[PDB]
Amino acid sequence: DVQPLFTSGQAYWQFEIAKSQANHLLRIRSVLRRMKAQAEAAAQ
Amino acid sequence: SPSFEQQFLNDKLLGQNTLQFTKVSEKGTADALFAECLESIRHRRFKLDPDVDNRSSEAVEKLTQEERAIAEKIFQRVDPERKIAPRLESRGCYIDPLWD
Amino acid sequence: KSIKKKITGTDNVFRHIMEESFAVLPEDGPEFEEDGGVSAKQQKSQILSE
Amino acid sequence: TLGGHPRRFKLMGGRPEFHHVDRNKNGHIIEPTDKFQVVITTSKNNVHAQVVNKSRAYRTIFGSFAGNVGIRKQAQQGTQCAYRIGQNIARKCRRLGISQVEIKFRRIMRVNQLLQAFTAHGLGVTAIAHEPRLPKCGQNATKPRKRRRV
Amino acid sequence: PLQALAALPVWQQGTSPRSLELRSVSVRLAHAFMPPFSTETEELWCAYTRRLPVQLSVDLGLQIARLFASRNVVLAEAWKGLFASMDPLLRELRQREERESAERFPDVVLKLCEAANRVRHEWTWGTEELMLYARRQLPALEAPEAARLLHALASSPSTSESVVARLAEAFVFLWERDLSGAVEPAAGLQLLETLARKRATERDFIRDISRRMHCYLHLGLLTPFEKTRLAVVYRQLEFRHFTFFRHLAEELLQQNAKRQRLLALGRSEPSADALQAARQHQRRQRLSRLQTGEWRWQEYLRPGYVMGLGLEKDFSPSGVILQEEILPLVAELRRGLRGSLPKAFTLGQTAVILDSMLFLGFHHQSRFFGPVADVLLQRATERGAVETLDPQQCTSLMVFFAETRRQLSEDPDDCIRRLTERFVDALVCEVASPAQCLLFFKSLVKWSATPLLLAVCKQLCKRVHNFSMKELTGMLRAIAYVDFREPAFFTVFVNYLKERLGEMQEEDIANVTQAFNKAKIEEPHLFSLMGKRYQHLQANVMAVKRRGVLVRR
RNA sequence: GGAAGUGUGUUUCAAAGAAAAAAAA
Repeated sequence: DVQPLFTSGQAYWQFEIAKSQANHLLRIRSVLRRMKAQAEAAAQ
Repeated sequence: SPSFEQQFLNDKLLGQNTLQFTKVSEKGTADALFAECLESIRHRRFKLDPDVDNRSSEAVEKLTQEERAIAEKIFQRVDPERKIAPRLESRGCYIDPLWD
Repeated sequence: KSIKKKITGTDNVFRHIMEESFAVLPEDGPEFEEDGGVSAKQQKSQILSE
Repeated sequence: TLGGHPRRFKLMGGRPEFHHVDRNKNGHIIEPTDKFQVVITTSKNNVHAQVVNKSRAYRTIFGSFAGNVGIRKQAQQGTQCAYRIGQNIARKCRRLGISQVEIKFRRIMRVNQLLQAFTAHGLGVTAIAHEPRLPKCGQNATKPRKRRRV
Repeated sequence: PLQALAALPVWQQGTSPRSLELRSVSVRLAHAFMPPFSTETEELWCAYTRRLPVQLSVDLGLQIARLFASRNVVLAEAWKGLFASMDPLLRELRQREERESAERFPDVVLKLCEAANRVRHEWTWGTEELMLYARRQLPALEAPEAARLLHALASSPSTSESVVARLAEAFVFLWERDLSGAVEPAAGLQLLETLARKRATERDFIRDISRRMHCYLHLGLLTPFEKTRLAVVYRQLEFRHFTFFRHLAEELLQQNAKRQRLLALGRSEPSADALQAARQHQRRQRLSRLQTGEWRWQEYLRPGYVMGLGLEKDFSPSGVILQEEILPLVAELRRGLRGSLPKAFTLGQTAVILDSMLFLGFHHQSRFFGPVADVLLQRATERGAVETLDPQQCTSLMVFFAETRRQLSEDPDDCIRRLTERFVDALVCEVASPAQCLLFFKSLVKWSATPLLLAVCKQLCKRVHNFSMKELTGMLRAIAYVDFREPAFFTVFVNYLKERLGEMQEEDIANVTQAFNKAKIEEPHLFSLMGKRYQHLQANVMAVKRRGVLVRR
């Protein structure tokens, strides 16, 4: 919830890029685990 | 167990840029042993990970177009001879390694 | 290219240099380094281990 | 009011189209692999258009002008004359077998009419070049003509 | 003749297993006895195929297709009837497999398409079905099955290059590591061939496969067949590898040097061409025991035969060490470098290799081509060698002579004439493809710049739908520049060209105008239409005098 | 040297041209 403070705008640029990449990876991982759960339920 | 680089980073766009996050250590060193232990423990905890940890939020416009123009002008003034770019390789200069 | 507008009789010194280079670096070898230049080496020196 | 050059019409030797044009060693005016350029020289009183085969060392094939299209005296200054010359060039190009041409000119005045006639009559244009050949030495290296009306 | 076809058990109408077995035995004996399809044997094949709407089995259809592929049965009616009678069986198998999931159909269709490609006949329906199967199930197939399907699709002449390239890109993305780590020479060569045949851009994968093949060659576990195939595929890819071709040239030179060393002395070894001829004679004897140039044509059309490389079975690994001197030509070594930052070739194979070198341009920017060209000239001018050659090998030799016009020390006019006669025999007997034929004719015209021709002209007249405007116009120019002056033979094609106005490029119109200006033939409508086509094609290019071409397209 | 092409280091034309308009084929 609380994010750091930097001395240059380069740092915020890269921080935002990293945030976006992490969120996309989170969406992919959540979808993969949902598919995992669906497959497990179908198998059982 | 193919890694992310083994799986997806062989594509053109995906394979173009590939940052390094950890130092590479040759097999047979304390750093390598600790990295192996961390990887094993992290994989096991990924197995025993909950759902809340993979929550993601919808993507939205980070900046308005006018704000993007202002940011571009300020970055250009900061580096008037070079072109503005996210130099993620030079990242360590701007963001401390501990807060990457 | 036209024979009356091109340059002929010149040495292919660059091709000779490439052919001799093949000796030190095999032609069937990597084209770049693990760290690709000044920026990559800066990243290597500025990334911590575990 | 024949709509053509009176003297060429009168002296036409049996009227074989392109009878007086020198031909290649193969007996053809145009090779199937030749490109064509229309050079237009415009002025207040007349427009001279020359179609040239680029492959044959930029050799003139045929040309047209106000007299050739049948326009005399003051009528040569209007846009109708320029459009008529353009139409004549396009029609003769179609007859010969020329479809695509490259346009070249020095003065841009009275060239829009020729271009419009080409487009209307189907003479496609692949490129346009304005070659004014402006002085690169001075303005009075050779004293130009006196200004009219003192 | 005609006794075998009269006596074979062909007269039995029914769906009985006895009928099927008798048909299978009849086709087995047909394979054993019947000669290759050619000018000499036409009526025999026509009647046999017409007699063979009809009820067939999977095995019987596969045998029929294989027999047609082996014997070069290019008659359209035969394939039309075969596919008409095969459609029911394939549809039934498709429905059976669909219902089971909700032999094998893909395997059978792929084999039929392979036979059609071998005979150069196009099966649009089968190719489209294979394309749909590839687009639908590519991830399902394992690496070898996917490689085989991609190779077949690429070999097909109508498959879209963009789609094939996209499928190849997906295949590479899926299986780049396993193949690049451990792939046998045959699989790697097939991968390279399928990439080249459709111009797929896979630079890194191509380089890695080339590195592994070069490691094989350095270790000496590669046959002359495989080396020639590598040279051909690199020529197709425009892969201008320097050390590899230098290594091949050095191998040829050292082979010739040892040949001369032992020929000077009392004891010498038999020639590679002699061994090949002996093996061909042995195979002819084997065929006769089991039962003009039929005995050679069957050998060339055997299933394991490749046009420019002979029969794959004769050639074996060159040897662990072949070059005494350090060779001009591994993953661990690549990693180390990145971290550290510091048994004999044939005459036709040599001709093909030097043709590849000429295409890549080594003859100009190289120092190891002149001696090998002299060696090839010496080995080719000899009598007898030219007679036993493939159409593609003859084309390679003709290209070699035409390109090294001046470099030739002697004038092998007799050798060129004998090669031309051999190739013309192949062309009239239908073993020569139009691609191999236009190159040969153009090469001969180039060499000459600075009956047999009637047979060539008649073959061209009868086979007009086999090739594209490229080949048609290029041969029309080549014949005229050889000297034909046949108003009929030239005015025949005027209407054909008018009809196929659209498919003519700048090269095509150039060839046509050259031909019809050398032949002294007038066709105002032809010339006018061709001129309009040329104008339209060049409308998307602008250039200025003394400044070259500025903008293209 | 002009104009082009790509199995090439290839081909073609070539040391001034131009002598109604509008059409048919």
